[PDB]
Amino acid sequence: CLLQEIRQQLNSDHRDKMETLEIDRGCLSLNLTSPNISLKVNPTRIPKDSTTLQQWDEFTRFNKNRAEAEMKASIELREAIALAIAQTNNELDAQRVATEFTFRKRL
Amino acid sequence: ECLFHREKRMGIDLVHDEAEKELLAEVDTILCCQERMRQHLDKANAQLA
Amino acid sequence: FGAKLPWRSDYVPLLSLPQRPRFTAQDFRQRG
Amino acid sequence: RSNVELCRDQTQYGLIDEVHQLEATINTMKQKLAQTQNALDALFKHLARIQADI
Amino acid sequence: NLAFTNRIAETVDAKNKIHTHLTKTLQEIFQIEMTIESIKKAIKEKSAFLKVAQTRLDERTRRPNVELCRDMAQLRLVNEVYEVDETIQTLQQRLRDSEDTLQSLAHTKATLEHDLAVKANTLYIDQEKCMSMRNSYPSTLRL
Amino acid sequence: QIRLNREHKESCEMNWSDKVEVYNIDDTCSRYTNESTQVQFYPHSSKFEESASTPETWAKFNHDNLLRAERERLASVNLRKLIDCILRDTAEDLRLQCD
Amino acid sequence: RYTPDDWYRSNLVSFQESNSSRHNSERLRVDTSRLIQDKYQQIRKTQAHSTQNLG
Amino acid sequence: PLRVAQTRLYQRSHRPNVELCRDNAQFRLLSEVEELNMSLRALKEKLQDA
Amino acid sequence: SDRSAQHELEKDLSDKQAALRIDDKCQHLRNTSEGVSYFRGVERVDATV
Repeated sequence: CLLQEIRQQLNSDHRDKMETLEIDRGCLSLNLTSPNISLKVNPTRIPKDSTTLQQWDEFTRFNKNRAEAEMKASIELREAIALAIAQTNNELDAQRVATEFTFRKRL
Repeated sequence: ECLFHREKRMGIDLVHDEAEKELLAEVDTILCCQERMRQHLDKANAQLA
Repeated sequence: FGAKLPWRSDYVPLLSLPQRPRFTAQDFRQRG
Repeated sequence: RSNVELCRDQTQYGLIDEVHQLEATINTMKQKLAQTQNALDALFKHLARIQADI
Repeated sequence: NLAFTNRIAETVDAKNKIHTHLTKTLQEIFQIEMTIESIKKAIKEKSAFLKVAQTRLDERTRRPNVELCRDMAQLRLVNEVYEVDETIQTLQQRLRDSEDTLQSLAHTKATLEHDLAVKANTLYIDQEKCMSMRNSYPSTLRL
Repeated sequence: QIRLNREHKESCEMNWSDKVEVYNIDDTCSRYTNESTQVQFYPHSSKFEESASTPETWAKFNHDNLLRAERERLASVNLRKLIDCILRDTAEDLRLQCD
Repeated sequence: RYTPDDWYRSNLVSFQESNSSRHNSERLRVDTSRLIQDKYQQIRKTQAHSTQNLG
Repeated sequence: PLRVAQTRLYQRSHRPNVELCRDNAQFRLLSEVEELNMSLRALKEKLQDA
Repeated sequence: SDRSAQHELEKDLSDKQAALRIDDKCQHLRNTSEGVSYFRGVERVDATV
């Protein structure tokens, strides 16, 4: 469950940033002598939320750290699975052999 | 009834199997025991006479 | 051909295959 | 390959040599088949002999 | 009975493995449809851009006597026209490729499902028929 | 036209390969005899009894492929002659205009 | 009426065929995706070039 | 010779994409298989009687 | 002889109901499901006897 939700939220982040990249490459692309240039209403406005750089850096790195931690956990669970299967089969085999021996004694 | 009841399988799986070979052997063993025991019945009855 | 590819636009939705080259962090040796 | 670009290369000779070597290998494998079959037939012969003896 | 057991065992193994492969195959098909509509939208908008490019080319032959010129505008315009034509041809070839792959996967899915049904029938029949009478202690009839 | 010709060439080449292998297989088969080797117990099975085709259908397969190749060759010849005549007429008319 | 050998062969054939199909589809996906964006970007570039000249 | 006929058929079972053509030969071969089978059974019965 | 007869009738009913399920899944043909697809080429087969 945890892994699926982490992957989906990373997906959202990725699409957002690539959209931004589209906008910015267009911004570099245009220039003067261009049909779209004109005067726009009071664009000197500062945005409302106006995210700053520290939140950028945190939101980026924090979640990838979560991801690598989950990767460690996955490795741990897989090795534990191996060990558990091994132990179960160990007890089954040893117990059955001992019981067969006792049966022979009785006979 | 087991042996000829198997054949209801369809498609790609009416394979000649070690199961079926063993079962036919089973039938033969049943019959041989049947025969020998009836014969010994006959012999005992003659002894009674 | 074999020539310079930019290994950049690399989210195939589900490439759970012997593919997706360069970094994978898959496991190297497996069960047997 | 068009006009003058058709060229006689070391690749051509290598491929031809591959083909000929390949026919030779084909023939030798068939010979091995022959001898193995002979051996199998002989062994079955002796098996039948032994069962009759038993 | 010993052999009958391992017969059932291998049947079960087959069941499990085939079910897994079915799941992941249908997953892949579900993704390929998305790719298909992607390419179709691309075709639409490239056609629209051909539309506008021609449009801009057309009118300029109306200009009067001397100011009419064979401008580098005309050069680049004709280049764009032809280039987008070959682009369209390549994309349509890719499209044909896609539908061919789809028919192949269709055969795959059909065959897998039919085999599933057959083997389920086999295991079913074998179990409730044989294990019904063949139980423990070979004395009493199964009337 | 070149494209179409090459495609049909490839297809017919394929089927000819097939016929060659099958013919050689049966040739290798036919030299068997009762006393000889290559003589074994292999059990019955339905793969031995499988059916895939029938003589007339196989014949019509081959016949269709042959006729396809024939038509494409005819078309190629026609286009060739047309191209030649166009070349000739072009040259002559430009000559007269220059004169 | 059938043979265990041939049953085993039939199974293996089926599964390997499935794998072949899947690999084909994946490797098609990759390069199709690639071609999409490269064509888009080159078209954008040409359009901008044109408008600049005529301005 | 039942073996040699059987191997005939076994090789016949190896044919590619379009070669398996149900024909006279396969039919006749099946017929001969059945025939020699019944012959063998009859002969074994006569052996037991002797 | 009785047993032979019962076996034949059993075989017949088995294959018949198999076809029955196939054809009910068939008649469940109402539009808008996923299994419908393209595999064109089913208009030449000497299939059914």
